[PDB]
Amino acid sequence: MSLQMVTVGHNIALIQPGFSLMNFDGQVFFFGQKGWPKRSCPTGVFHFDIKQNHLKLKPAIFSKDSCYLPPLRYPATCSYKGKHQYIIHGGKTPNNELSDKIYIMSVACKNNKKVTFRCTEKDLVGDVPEPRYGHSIDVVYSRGKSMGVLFGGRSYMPSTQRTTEKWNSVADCLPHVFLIDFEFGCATSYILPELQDGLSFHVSIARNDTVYILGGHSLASNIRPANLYRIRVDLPLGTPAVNCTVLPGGISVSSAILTQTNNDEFVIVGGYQLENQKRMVCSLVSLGDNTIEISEMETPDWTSDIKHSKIWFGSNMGNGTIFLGIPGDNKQAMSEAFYFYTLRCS
Amino acid sequence: TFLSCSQYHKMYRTVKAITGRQIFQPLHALRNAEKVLLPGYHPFEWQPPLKNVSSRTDVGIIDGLSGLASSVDEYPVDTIAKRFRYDSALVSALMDMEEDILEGMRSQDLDDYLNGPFTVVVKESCDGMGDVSEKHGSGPAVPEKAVRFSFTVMRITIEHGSQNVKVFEEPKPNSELCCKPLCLMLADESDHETLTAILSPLIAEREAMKSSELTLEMGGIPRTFKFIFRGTGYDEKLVREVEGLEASGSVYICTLCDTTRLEASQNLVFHSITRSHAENLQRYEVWRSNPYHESVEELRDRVKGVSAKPFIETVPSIDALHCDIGNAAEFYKIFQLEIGEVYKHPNASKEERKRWQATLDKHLRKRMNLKPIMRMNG
Ligand SMILES: [Mg+2]
Ligand SMILES: [Zn+2]
Repeated sequence: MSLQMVTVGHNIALIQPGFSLMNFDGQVFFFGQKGWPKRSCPTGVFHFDIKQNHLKLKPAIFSKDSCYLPPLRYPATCSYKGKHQYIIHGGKTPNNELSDKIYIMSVACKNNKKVTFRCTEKDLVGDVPEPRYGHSIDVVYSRGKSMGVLFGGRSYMPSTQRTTEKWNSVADCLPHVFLIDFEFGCATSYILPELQDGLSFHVSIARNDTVYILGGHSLASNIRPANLYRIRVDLPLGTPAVNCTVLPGGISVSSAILTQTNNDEFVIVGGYQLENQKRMVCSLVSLGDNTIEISEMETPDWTSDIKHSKIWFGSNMGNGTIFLGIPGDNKQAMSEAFYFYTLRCS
Repeated sequence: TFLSCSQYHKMYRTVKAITGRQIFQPLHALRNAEKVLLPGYHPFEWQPPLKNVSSRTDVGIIDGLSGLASSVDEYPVDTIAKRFRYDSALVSALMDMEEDILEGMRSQDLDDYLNGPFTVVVKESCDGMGDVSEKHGSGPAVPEKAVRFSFTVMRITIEHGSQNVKVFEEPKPNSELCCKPLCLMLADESDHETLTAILSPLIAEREAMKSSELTLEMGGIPRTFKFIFRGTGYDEKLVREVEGLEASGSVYICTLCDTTRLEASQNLVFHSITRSHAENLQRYEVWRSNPYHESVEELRDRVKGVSAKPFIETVPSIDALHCDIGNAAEFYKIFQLEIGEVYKHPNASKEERKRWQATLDKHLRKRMNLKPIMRMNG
């Protein structure tokens, strides 16, 4: 709850709305640059080191047996610890396309202040989901086994009913739940009667047996559902079992950022309350055994640049730190076009 | 003459009052005359259904974003893109050049009634406009860079049985009066994502029209039309970006051959064109997949510098200006090296070479009376 301005280096143009901040042993890695990889960083990943309120962007190379991936502007990342690695699905190709390939990003070597990734791809079989962005995927454990839970977001129109004047028009995907097994790349869709319409730009929180869906925006009605979801899942030896329940206590928030403050206790930051005005209130979620309670913070004061702007973005840095970005105001005509701040969660 | 509506009406009423007769035309007549020429007026059809393309034939200017996602929870973008439809623009251009092609086919000793198909070779071009800001003062507020996307019908050919004959050829292909614009937007040329999002519908329409058959009723009888597109109106800065290659830092310099900068200095003339769109897509797929599990340097020199995915089939070309300025820039240093007597001096100094340059410049200005300058031109 303490605002702090951060100065940027020379390669500031590589930051675009919808980046990715991965965490490995406390070290933060920036992914999802702007444009295409140049001659300096042929991969696209950087060390997001910050010293004396000044961030640097040192490139990171891949392994000899790795696979180079294009940057994504709205991917779906989940912390899969089963060593430590991440799983990226979805995204948006810089050529305004949607990829539906799973990228397994892991650290294979780290010595002499140099890291080395072993990014590989994995295909999907069975009930494969259509390419989409804005979705969120999590991993749940049951009976000692792990399984990936993914809730769809939005995507382009189907190729059959796609025209020229709506070549870029998108729509919310079908409200289905997909279970992806990373051991064999097997995907299985599940239909739930309580799901009414699609949802995009929501918050996904799970504690080892149930994924919580908070906030989000629906394009079909151009509103934000104020009802949270409780998806109790279980993986028996035979056929899987998934159940969903509706509970009061939702928050009309969209494009919010989620991070961890303490054990089984997270915090929601300001996203977008309405389509026109700016959201400033923030809430905190505290988990226990099966119940869940939400609460607010002590209204941390912001600067004049944040209150006078209209849009922003950002993500979390893993160790209870929110790194957000404010676009430069064209009225001043003397700015780097992207201001950046940090919040000490504590 | 760049005449506004108010001033034109003033001139019209003044001439009508001072002469008595109505020699000029009113404003509504001019509006009708300009609407009868805008795209989306004359009917047409296509033999294939042209999937993913609407069949409505009375549309003109449209938003170039083609159903954008300008919501607040989406990637921000501040551009104003206005465009015509490709088939509508082609039909409008054909209805415009109807009289010209009729006169041409009459002069070519052909019958007034003759169906197609008319092989229409069209040139494609795209280039920015630099600065278009109109801020008088208040300091340099914004650069406000603009960009356009236009086409130009290059030639029209028809056959009588088996023998072909060029029925229409443009007198000035690379001129300003033959630039038919498709789209106009305010975006930087280096801005890749917005440019791709704006140009994807046009590329889709072009690749869908590549294998279609237009049918028109311009000369009172049904006429069939084919099309052949050639994207040769791209400069080096854009052909090194839309094709997937590196912009300027790659060792590979030839946009047609895979010869490195080091091998180019040794092999001068013996080369061949070994680049195309399909092979570029294949090389990008190999770069992305990397099935051989090799190092970064060897993979880079195996993909020949391809790092980005191409999405526009381009046909690169050069002009005489760059060739002659390059030859002259080389011959200038050749003259410097031959006047400095370096073949006997293995290692010279930079100051000695500057003295050589100054002496050569003075000698040239005294004998040939020429003004030397580092800024080179044509
Ligand atoms: Mg140019
Ligand atoms: Zn060459």
